[PDB]
Amino acid sequence: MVKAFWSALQIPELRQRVLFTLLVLAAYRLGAFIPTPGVDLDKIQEFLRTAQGGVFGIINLFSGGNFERFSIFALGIMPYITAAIIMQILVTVVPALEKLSKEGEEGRRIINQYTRIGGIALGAFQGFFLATAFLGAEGGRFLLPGWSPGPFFWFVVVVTQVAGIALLLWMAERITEYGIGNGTSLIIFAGIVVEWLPQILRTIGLIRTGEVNLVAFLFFLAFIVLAFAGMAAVQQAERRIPVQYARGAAGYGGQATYIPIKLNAAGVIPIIFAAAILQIPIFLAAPFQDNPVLQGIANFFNPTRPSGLFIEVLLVILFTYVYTAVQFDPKRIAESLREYGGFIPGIRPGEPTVKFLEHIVSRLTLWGALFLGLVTLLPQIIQNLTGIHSIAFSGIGLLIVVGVALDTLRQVESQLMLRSY
Amino acid sequence: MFARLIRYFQEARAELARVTWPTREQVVEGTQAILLFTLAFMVILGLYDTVFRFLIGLLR
Amino acid sequence: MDLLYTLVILFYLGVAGLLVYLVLVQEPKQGAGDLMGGSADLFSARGVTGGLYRLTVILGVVFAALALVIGLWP
Repeated sequence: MVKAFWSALQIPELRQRVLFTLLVLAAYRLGAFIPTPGVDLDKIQEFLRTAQGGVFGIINLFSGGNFERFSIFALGIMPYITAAIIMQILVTVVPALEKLSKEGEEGRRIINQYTRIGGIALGAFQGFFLATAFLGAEGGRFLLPGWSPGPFFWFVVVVTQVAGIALLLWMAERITEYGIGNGTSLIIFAGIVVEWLPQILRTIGLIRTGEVNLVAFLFFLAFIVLAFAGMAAVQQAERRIPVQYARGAAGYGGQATYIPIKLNAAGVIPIIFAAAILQIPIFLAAPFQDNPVLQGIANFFNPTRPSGLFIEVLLVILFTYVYTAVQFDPKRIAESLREYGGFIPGIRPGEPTVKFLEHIVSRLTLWGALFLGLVTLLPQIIQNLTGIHSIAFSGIGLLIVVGVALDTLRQVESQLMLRSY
Repeated sequence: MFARLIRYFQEARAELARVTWPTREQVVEGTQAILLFTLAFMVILGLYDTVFRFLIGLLR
Repeated sequence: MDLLYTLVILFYLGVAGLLVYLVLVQEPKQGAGDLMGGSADLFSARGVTGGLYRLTVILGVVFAALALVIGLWP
């Protein structure tokens, strides 16, 4: 929530977690320099300059800058995120897995296993697909001299990317295990915030050459600060429903006399889901570079262009609202109230309580979702007005940064509170 | 705004008026916390990819 | 040059596949590791977990250096 930064670094117990996290991130960023055998990187970096390669930006941002360097983790954890989304879909469709999920955690572990396997298999599939379409349909426009666009190159790429996404997934799990915050979350966060410093540096370097107006950059940075303060102030906002109970032997309370309900859960999962969703058509249309129509429908979902930004905003709002609504279960709070003798002044403990809870939550979460949609919309507009242009400073990027930071800090502080009392 | 069901947006405003917003100190501390976190990881990762690039640069 | 290259490639495939097998066998306790962040009050290390850890790290580094080898073959 707030602070808990110095005390977390003083305590050796959390210091080990932090240093371990930094170590794994170091190994990640080091492994980000090991290129896929048989791939010309300079021509890719040169391809990402044109309008035909600009659409890759949204995909490049969530790769951790691995795409342009085509590392072993070329696609990042995004195949695993896509695998998780598809896993949600398949879970919804066929109840053969939901029965196992209803058989306890013993089925949940199965769901997890199949999710990960789906991730690795997606690594293989997407690797082979990119290698077949994007890398050698031109062909050989991105291939190193001495490398043929045959079965051998495809084999090498597949073998590389499979073990790549495998090792990366394992790393994420180890971060989730022996480190602060969520693994995949901190990894995506890292992959985004890595590019931040060179952007600022090159911008400052562009200021003195009379290329970029200093006022534009200053106003831009100020807008970043305002975004920070804004999301920080919204995430901590809450509605407090007073509950009085219970004079007699039923109580007495004795406990918290109010139920807090917030606009944000908060969760970094929604906008990541929406990110992958927005990336799928772009990732499926971009490899077929020579085809104009597919390039058109790919530019239709570009987060920079009005259309793609619109779709992105809708996705952010929708996913935020849905996730926030799902995470908060009225049933458990209500039965807790009934069992503890909790009585909210005005109604009777039971179904009408959850009905009223839904009645407030539904009217409440809307403004939060719309707010996150606003944070999704505004930065691209500012960039379109100001001189600065960077997808690393886009709406969804700021959403991810703020989200992950807040999540990690909140969790750590929560653990401190738990060890306290 | 359209027929025939009435705008429940008023409720969405009403239940927004009964919302307790965080204090000044909470906003300041939150902002400074996010800033500290982000700045820290940005500097550390920056140094990371920098020295990694400069180390790989020796392999030619 | 024909035998050598293909041998190194065989090692690439082998190390890759073995790494995949390892990370597939290794499931994070308190699953899944995508939803939550995990407890930070107390944690225990297992011999299977630790051993497969020490192994998969080595296989990881090996896969990296080997990727460099394949990536820099004249």
